Amino acid sequence: KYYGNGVHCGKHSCTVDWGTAIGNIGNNAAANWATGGNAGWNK
Repeated sequence: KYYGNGVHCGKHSCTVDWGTAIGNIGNNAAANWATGGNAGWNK
């Protein structure tokens, strides 16, 4: 979904010029997978 200006959204990726940054940060929380420390990331 292209919204205008620089925004070309997929799922975490609403582009601007930096939607790869917020997308990567989002998936790094999702690779705690315990979720940014949501489950305490117990190891």
